[PDB]
Amino acid sequence: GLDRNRQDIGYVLGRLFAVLEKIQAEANPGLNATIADRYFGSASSTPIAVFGTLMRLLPHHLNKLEFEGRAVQLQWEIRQILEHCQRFPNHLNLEQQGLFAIGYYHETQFLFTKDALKNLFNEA
Amino acid sequence: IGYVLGRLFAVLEKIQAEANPGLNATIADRYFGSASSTPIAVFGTLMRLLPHHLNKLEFEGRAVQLQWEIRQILEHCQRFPNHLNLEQQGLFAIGYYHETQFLFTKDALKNLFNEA
Amino acid sequence: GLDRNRQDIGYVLGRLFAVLEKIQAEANPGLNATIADRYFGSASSTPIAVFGTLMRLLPHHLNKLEFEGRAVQLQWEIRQILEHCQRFPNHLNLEQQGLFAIGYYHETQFLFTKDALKNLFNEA
Amino acid sequence: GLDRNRQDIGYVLGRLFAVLEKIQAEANPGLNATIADRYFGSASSTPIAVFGTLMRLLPHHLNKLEFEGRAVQLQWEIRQILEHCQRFPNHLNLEQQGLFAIGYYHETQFLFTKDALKNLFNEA
Amino acid sequence: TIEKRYDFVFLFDVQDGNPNGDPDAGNLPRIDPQTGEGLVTDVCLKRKVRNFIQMTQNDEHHDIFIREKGILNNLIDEAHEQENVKGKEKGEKTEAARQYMCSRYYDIRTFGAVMTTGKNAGQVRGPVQLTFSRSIDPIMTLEHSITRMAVTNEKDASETGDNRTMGRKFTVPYGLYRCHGFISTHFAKQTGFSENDLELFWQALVNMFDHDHSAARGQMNARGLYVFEHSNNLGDAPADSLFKRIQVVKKDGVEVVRSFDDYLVSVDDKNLEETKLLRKLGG
RNA sequence: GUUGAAACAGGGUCAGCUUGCCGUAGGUGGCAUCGCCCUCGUC
DNA sequence: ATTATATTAATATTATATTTA
Repeated sequence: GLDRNRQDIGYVLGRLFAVLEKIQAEANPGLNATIADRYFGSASSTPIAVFGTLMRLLPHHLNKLEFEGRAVQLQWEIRQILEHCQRFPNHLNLEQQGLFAIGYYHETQFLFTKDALKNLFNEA
Repeated sequence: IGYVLGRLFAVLEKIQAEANPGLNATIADRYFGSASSTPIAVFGTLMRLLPHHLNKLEFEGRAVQLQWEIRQILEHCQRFPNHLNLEQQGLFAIGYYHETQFLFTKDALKNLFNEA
Repeated sequence: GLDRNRQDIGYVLGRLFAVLEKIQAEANPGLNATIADRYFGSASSTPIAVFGTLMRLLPHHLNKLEFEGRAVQLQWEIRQILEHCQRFPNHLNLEQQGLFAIGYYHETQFLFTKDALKNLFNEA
Repeated sequence: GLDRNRQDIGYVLGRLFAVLEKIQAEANPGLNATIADRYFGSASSTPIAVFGTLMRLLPHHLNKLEFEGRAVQLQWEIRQILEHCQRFPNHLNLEQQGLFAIGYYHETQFLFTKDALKNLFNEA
Repeated sequence: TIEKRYDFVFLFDVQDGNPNGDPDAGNLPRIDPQTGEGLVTDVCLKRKVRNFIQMTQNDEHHDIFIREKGILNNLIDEAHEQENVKGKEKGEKTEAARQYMCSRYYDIRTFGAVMTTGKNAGQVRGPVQLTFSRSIDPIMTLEHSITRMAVTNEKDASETGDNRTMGRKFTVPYGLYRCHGFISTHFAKQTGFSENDLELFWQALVNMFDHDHSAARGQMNARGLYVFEHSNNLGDAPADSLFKRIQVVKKDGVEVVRSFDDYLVSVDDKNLEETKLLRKLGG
C-alpha cells in the first residue's frame, strides 16, 4: 500500500519525514522524544523550516547506526522518494496537507516490514 | 475512502484516551463535526496531535502497536478526500465504531500486531 | 529526477555539496565521519564559511581517488552545476533552504547510478 | 555561466587561480600533484603569498606548452580577468571567500570548452 | 476604569537567540514560510509582563498567576470560598466571583484567564488584547548547534567514553518584530482596569526585556512604543491606516539589517492629530 | 369471438425564520566541537 | 449505559581524462 510514482509533493514529503523518523528510531531504541514528537507539528505547513534541520541531522543519524549498509539503503530510499520532489514548497494545500500524512504512514508501513525495502534496493 | 477514515478517527480517539484517562474535551468532541464531512481539515491536525499522544503513553509498546495498526488502516487510503459523501459519512461512523470496539476487546490489537 | 536548468541558488548549492560528499565517499570506502556529518549542519545557512574549506579540500579528495578520469568527470559535473551559481550568498532564504536539500539529494541520486553521469559527460 | 564584468575581487582572484591551474594541467597531462592540491588551501585567505609564486611559475608553465599561441591566449585571458583586479588584498571577506571559489569554477568551466576562449580572444 | 482607546505600536527585536520558538517545529522561532518574516506570539510578551509584575510588586489585589506550582482549580476553589460561597444563586454568583477575581487578579484584569473549570465563575472578555508580532525584513535562521560533555539518562546512547548530548540551540541575528495591539473600554469598565493598572502595564511592556532573559532567548530589547490615545469610546478612523502611518522599511542600499543603524522608522504624525494623541515611552 | 372489462397519486407546500469557537495560555530548565596533530622527510 | 494498558526493524547505492594554434 504505497504509490512511489504518484508525482505528488505531499506524498514524497510525507515519505521523507517517515524515513527520517525511521532512521532516528533505528539510531537508538531507547529514544524518548523523537522528531515526530516535535518536528511533525509543522512539517506539512512549513516544510522548508523543519526539513532543513532534518537533512542537517540526517547524516549524523546515519552515522549513529551500528550497520553502515542500513544507512546506505536508507539514503537510497530517501533519494528514490525525493526523485519526484522537485522543490520544497512554502506551504502545502489542504489536499497536499492530507497527502503528507498519507505518504508518511504509507512509507512507515513499507519500512516496518520483513523483506520489502531490501528487496526494492536489490533491484537498483 | 470513508471506512478506513472512520477507523482512523477511532484509533486516534483511543490513543488520546489512553494518553489522558480523565478526558473532558476529547479530540472527538472537537473534531468529529468535520471529520465525518471534511477529512483534509480534521486529519490535517489530528495526525499532528497523534505523535504527541503516542509519546505521552507510559507504555511505549502500546504506542508502537497503535502506530502499526494506524499504518495498516491508512494503507488502504491512497489520499485524503476533499469531502465525504452521505454514504461516506455512514462508512466513517461504521468504521469508527468497528475500530473502537476492536481496540476495546480482550486480546485483539496485540494478536493483530504479533502477526506482522 | 533532477533539474539542471532551474537557475536556483539553493539547487546548485545542494548539488555542489552532494557531489562533494560523493567525492569524499569515493576517496575512501572506510570513512567514519564524512563532511555531511559536520559540514552540512551549516551548509544551507552559512555557505561561504563551509564551501571555502570544501573547495580547498576538493583537489586533495580528487587526487586521493584511484582513478584520474573519475576526478575529471566529477570536476566536470561540479562546474556544470556551478554554471548557474553566479555567487555564493551569505544566507539562504527558507525556500532556498529547502531547495538546498532538494538539490543535494537529487544530485546524490543522479550520481549513485549505473550509466548516467558518464553518459552526460560523454555529450560535452 | 561566467560574469566577467562583476568588478568583484574574489571573482577575478578565483578566475586567475582557475586559469593558472588550467595552464599547469596543459603543461603536462601526466601531472600528479597540481597547484590546486597545495596552493588552493590558502589562495582565498592569503592570496599575496601564493599568487606571487603563481605569477613566478606562470611564464615557465607557458613556455612548457607545446603550442605558443595557446600561451598567448592564456595570458590574454589572464589579463582580461585581472583588469578588474586593481590590487591583491591581504585577506578576503566571507562573501569574497565564496566568490573566490565561484569565479574559480566558473572560469574552469569556461576554459574547458570547445569554442569559447578562442572565440572571445578573436574579438580583441 | 479607563475611558480612552489606546492603539500602541510595540516594536522589539532580538540580538542573538531564540525569542518566540516553536509552533511545534523542534526549537526554531515562528517564521513566515512564504516570505521569511519572523513572528512572535503575544503570550510571550504577556508572560514577560507577568514576570515583571511578580518581581516589581509583591502585594495583594494584584495577583500574578503563579508558575508551575499553581493548579487553576485550586485557585478557583480558594477564590470561591470568600464572599459568595453559596448564598448567591449560581447565576449571579459566577458574575460576582468573576468581579472579585478581576479586582484581585492582575493578569485576568489586563488580559484574561479560564475560570470555567470545576466551580464555574464565568469568563473575562479582556480589555487589552495584544496580537501576534511580525517582522518586515525576511529574517534567516542561524541554527547554532552546541554540545554538552555530560549525558542525561543512562540509556544505551551513553557510550563508555565521552558521555555527550549535543542537540541544537537556534539563534536569530535580527528582526524588528512589529507588534500590534488594541485596548478597549467597555470590558475595562467591567473588569476594573483603572488608569494605574494601565500605567503599570505600560511600564511592564517597556521594561520587560531587561529582566526576563535566558540563554535560549539571548538578548532582546524593545525599540519604541507609540501609543495612539483616542478621545472617546467611538471609532474615528480605521486602525489599519493608523498603524500603517508608522511604517518600518529598509534604509539605503543594504540587503539585510543588523542593528538600529540599518532601519529607518518613518514616523510622520500628520493626519493623526484630529481627535487622537501620541506618546513615546520606549522610543 | 359470448367470459374482468374502465381505473391518478393527486391537484401542491421556501424548513426555517438564526446563533461570536470561543473566552487564552513562556518550548521550556541549559548544554565547551571538543579533548590533538612537524608539512613534511629533501633535492 | 464499559471496554483497554506494554516495542514493528535494521548489514553498502557508486566509482575510468572536458581542453589545449
